[PDB]
Amino acid sequence: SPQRALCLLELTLEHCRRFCWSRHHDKAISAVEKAHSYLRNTNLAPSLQLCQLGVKLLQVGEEGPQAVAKLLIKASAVLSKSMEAPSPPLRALYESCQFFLSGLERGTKRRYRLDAILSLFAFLGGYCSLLQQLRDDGVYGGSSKQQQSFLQMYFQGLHLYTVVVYDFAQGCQIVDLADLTQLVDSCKSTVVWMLEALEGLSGQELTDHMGMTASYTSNLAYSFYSHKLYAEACAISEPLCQHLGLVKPGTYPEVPPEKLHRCFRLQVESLKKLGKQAQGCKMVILWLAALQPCSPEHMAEPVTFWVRVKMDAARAGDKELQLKTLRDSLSGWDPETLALLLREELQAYKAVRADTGQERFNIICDLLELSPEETPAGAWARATHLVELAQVLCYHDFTQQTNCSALDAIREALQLLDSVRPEAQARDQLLDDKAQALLWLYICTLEAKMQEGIERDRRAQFLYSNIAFNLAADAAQSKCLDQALALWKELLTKGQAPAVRCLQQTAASLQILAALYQLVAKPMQALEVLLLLRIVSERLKDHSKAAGSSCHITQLLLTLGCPSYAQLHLEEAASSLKHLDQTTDTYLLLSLTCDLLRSQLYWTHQKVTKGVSLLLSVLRDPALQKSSKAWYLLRVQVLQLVAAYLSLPSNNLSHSLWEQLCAQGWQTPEIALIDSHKLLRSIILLLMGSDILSTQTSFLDYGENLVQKWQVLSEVLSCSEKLVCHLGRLGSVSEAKAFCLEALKLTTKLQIPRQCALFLVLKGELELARNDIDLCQSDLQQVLFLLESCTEIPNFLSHSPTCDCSLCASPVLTAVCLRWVLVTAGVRLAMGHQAQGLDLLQVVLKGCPEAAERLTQALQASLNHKTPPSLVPSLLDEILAQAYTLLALEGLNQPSNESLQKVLQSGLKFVAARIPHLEPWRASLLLIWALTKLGTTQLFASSWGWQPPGLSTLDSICDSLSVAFRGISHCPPSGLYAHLCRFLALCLGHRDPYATAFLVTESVSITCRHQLLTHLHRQLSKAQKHDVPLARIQRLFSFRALESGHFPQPEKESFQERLALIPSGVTVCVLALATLQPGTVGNTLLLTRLEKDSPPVSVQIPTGQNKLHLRSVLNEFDAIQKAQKENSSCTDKREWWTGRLALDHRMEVLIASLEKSVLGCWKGLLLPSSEEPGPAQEASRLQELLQDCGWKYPDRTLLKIMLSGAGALTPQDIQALAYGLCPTQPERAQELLNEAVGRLQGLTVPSNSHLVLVLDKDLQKLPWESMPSLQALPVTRLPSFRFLLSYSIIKEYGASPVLSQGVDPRSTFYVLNPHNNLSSTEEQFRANFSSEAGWRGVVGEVPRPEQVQEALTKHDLYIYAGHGAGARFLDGQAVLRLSCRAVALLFGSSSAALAVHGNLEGAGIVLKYIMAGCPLFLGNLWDVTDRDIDRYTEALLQGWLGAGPGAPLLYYVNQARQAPRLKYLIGAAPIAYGLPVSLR
Amino acid sequence: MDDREIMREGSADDDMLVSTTTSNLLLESEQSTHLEYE
Ligand SMILES: [Zn+2]
Repeated sequence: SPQRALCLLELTLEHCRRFCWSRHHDKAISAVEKAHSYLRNTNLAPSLQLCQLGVKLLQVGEEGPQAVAKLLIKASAVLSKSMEAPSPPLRALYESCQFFLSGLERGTKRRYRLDAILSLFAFLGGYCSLLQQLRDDGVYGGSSKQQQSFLQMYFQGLHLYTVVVYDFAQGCQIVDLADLTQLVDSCKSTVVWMLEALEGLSGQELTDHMGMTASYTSNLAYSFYSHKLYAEACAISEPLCQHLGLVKPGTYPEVPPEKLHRCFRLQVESLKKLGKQAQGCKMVILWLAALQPCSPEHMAEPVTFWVRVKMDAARAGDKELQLKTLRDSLSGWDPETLALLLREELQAYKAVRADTGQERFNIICDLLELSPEETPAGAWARATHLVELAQVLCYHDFTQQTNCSALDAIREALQLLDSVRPEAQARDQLLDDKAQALLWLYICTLEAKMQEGIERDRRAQFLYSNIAFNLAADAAQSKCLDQALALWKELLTKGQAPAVRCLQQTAASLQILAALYQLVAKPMQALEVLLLLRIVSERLKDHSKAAGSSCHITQLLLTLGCPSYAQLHLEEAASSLKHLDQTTDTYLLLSLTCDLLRSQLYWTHQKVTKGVSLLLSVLRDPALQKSSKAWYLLRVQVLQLVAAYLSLPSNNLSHSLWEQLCAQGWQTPEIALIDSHKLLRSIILLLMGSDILSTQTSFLDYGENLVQKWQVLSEVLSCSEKLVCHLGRLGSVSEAKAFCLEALKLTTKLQIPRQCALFLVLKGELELARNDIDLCQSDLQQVLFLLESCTEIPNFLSHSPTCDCSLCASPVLTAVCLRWVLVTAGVRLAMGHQAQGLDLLQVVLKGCPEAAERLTQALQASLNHKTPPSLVPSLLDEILAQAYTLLALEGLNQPSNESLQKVLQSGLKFVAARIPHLEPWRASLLLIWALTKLGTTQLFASSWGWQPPGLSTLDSICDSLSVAFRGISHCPPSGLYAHLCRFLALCLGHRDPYATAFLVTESVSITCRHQLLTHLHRQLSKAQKHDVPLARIQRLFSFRALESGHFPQPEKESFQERLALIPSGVTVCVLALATLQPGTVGNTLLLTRLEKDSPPVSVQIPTGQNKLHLRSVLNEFDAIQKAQKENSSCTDKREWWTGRLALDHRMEVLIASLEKSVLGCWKGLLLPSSEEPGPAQEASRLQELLQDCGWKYPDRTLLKIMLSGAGALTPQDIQALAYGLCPTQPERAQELLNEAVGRLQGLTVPSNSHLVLVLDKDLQKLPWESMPSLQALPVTRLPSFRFLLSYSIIKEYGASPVLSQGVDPRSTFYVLNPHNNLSSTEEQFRANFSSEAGWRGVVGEVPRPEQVQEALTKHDLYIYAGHGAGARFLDGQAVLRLSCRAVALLFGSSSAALAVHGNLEGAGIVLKYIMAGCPLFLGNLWDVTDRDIDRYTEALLQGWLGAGPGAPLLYYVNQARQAPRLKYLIGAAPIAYGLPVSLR
Repeated sequence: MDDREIMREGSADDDMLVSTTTSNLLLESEQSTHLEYE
């Protein structure tokens, strides 16, 4: 019937509805069979039967794919048969809808095979054909609702296809190959049909349809993109975007920007990766065209894509694609829109971490041609583009192409900006633009100044340049930064968010400005800039930048000396880290930086154990070694913190943690500081080139480098300051001077007057340490000129305590002023002007607390905290401590002032409040307190057995000195350590023989110990980059290789360990001068005899009582040297020789005076001990009888040593010994001693015995070896007893061939008459030298440094017979870097002499030779004349080389002293350094 | 009655740190480079 089919369809629909719950459609399937009987042929009926089978399957829900495939195949066949026939009934559509609903229920299974997908595709194609036929019918168009519903069903069908294809893609492994590879063809088909359908729809319907269609196409592309079949993913996605873009702008008004963004994003990504860039860029153009009628923030992403494809095309060698810009492709767009797109391309290009100079230059050129100048907005835009051009020409050379310098471009931009009258809305953008222009004006002027400095150095290859700083530029140039800061403060401090285009640029410019402020030594303005950066980062929600800014604030605050504010900002930094992805390098870097800052805070807050744990965790972290410049800077800061922890005394940390920290590779702070400087220099080489630091690449300005360049310059200046101060405090004035000079060169290159002044003041202090008043005063006057130049008897000491001037508002300038006053006071005190020096020191004392208060107020004003800093910042405390130390020493000079006496207690209280940060000054003040308590026989007499013929004061003095010693012993200053050690040795006496011997030994050559430790670190690092003996030597010379305990137990154990390593046959005698006033020369001689298997013997000889005292001997030696210099001026030969003979007689009397009136009977302590058993038995018997005579500290070893030289003990010596040791019954002791000597007559002195002389910086000058008793003994000098142990260690491993095998006489290199000045010397030695077998050398020419290096490293003997020691051919540093194998016979004036400048330890090239491992070094103590030294050289060479194999060099050194006519002026000059050496 | 002998000169101290060898630090590595939705 007409409606029978409709009734059957409705019954089947109700049946399917029941089957959804009750499966009642089985009886209805029977009814459908009955209908097919009634209606024999009906396509709708067959479709209903197939849908009933599908409904049974959906009741099963999920089953074998075969059943679903069969049902879908039957449905497809029925649909094809129905559609092919002319029967487009709506009943077929109803049956198809029922089947689709059943499949949707089956869609909950979400399981379909490729065949199932294809069958669903065929069914959907048939349904789409039926729907198109229905839409063609006028019924669909007649009712808008009908067409809308038809469309709804049509898109619902392909939506199900989407869901199926999308799920199919997810549920697929890598094995799935052709599956999606084919599904993609039908995917293209669906996209084509969907696009075809969109035709005609208008209004809200159109907007929705493009939206949905874009949604599913994006879904399929997402999955297809994932499958890595980009080609397939493109094929599908092309036509949709082609339609979306080539339509007239505005046809699609409401289609969401991000929805289009997805489809285009997938294609461009696929287009980019597939390796064809061209139509990828064209797709970006089409992407921009599609979104052309919209806001630019969406266009931002398309722009980034353009740059990526173009950057990759430039990388891939393509240059044609590199050239094309958006102007060449987007012709027609309103200039405004085009200009905004060009601004976005420039910003995306700035984001790139590569070289993009011309790319940005091209964009700036197009932008400048595009903007009309005559209009005001055009002038403002031209100003901005000129700022961009200023940057590009500021770091690239395109001047020929543009015919304008960066300075001219930026000045024209500034002129254009200052004429802008802005709207009320665009006032903030003008503020930002002007700030950028001012900042880049400063940057370009600074770059021009740097290039001028580089060319100036390259031409004239510098105290004149220091005063050659133009002030006009200093004030005017710095004003640019102050004005930029004012503008940014105005922009950002307001509550409303800034209305600027790029707040990211504002943040980057703020980072650059902060870096510049820290370089120009203006740190408080850097703090302000960093606070603004945190406001910008919080607006941008960039937690990385907020955390970094807070970390920088914490670092700067700790540098300024405020721990509490730094703690607040450290917790602020920690909070921002929580908002960050933990797998990012940024997160790791900022977390490690935060841990470093907590470690530093714990160090400042005396929580040393926790801080050490944190620092160790940071050091052991594998991520610290990542190869990035930020990681390198973090390592620099880590090294500075390691130096900070190594400066703490031993009691602050347990032994285990000390070993754990030292095991990381650095034992002393200076080592860590030197490594930080080296790392900083390497970073500078990476960022820029060597030109900034040396004299002889391209700088990649990708934003990061910009800020890092200035940061590294600031950090290297700060590290240099730390290094100079630390080395100068130690006593290593030469290395400190070298670092100061390098830093001054850098600061003059950059034209920074504040840092120049700082390093000039440091240099002045260093020169004062050397007693060079002239050059110190020159440096100080330069400082005064620079201070008067920056400020707009000096005027800065007249300023009010609450002053707001340039000097008073800047902590750096205040520190420089106070340091200058300190150095001027020192100069005045060294010139004998006591009163003015004391007044200047009082000025420093008053000034430091006022400066601290001013900085406290300024910090609170900058940071806007309510509570004031808990304690005043601690940065001027070192200046105050040094002032206190100097005033206490001056009070030592004047014991009757009654105010300087109170100054000692004031200083002790001040320094005891700040334990352990001012420990060296505490030690100095404690030593001065001990000296005050001391101020004749003196209290030391009770502790010493020989007097020359707690509760007690001595106990309190010893306790104070022990506290000071443990305060400095880990990294001791040379002079203070020597004073403390010798004073403690005097106090301890024979109450602790081993502690006394340890203290005397520890007091000689400390600077050489520091230098050897640094050299060992360098050698270990060199070996590791490219060691067991080196580790042993480092442990031997270490300061921290001690067990835990109370003084002096661990030190005594370490000493006894060192005593066990003494070689047999070697006698070590340490002669030291006990000084009871710093800066003076004592008249007490400390002698220690160290032997193997013998207890150490120590004796004090007070020489102040005798008319011939030690100070007299030194003065006479210096007078003889001065007269020798004066006598050479004489032109009369006879008078010349008369003066020379008188000088020789004076020298002879001086040596006799040494032996007779300085040592006396104790001369035997230097002589060898017999192996015969007589002296031991004599001493054993004598010990008890002498204990009965009144010997307070009976020593069997001392008696045995003195009795071993009984053959020469005169009755005068015996009387002195007896009357000194036994003062109650002296004559009985004398009788016993005389009898003992009588029974000990006829002793043989041991033959194979050697003496090592360790002398003080003052006693080393004297010719000890030429004493009458030592003329028949083998004597050498060593810097220290640890050097003897190091020689033994080296000898065990066979690293000293000459000390192990001997000297090969045929391996010799000579340098004779190098300057062609000494003709008599050459004629005498030329033939003899040239005639020798295997002898090679340079005559008449200057040797090349390689020649001398090969002489020292490859030969066994090196003979220098010219002027001086040849420090010009090979300087000491070059000798240090070599391994010294040869025996250095340097016959020249003052070759083995050590230059004592002030209270500094002796310096000379002999020390470098010995630390390089020289077996023996022969040289002259003073200046000699050519002919007599020629006689000595000839005699020595003939005797040693003619003696035969196995001949000791020292024997013929001693024998050759008789050769010169002037026996005691020329023959006493040569001395030997090292160990005895023989021939092979 | 002998002639005058020339005094040998003891010259002298630059102590320049130099050591510019450096370890040629490794340049920042490429360290170069969302697409997840229904
Ligand atoms: Zn002032």
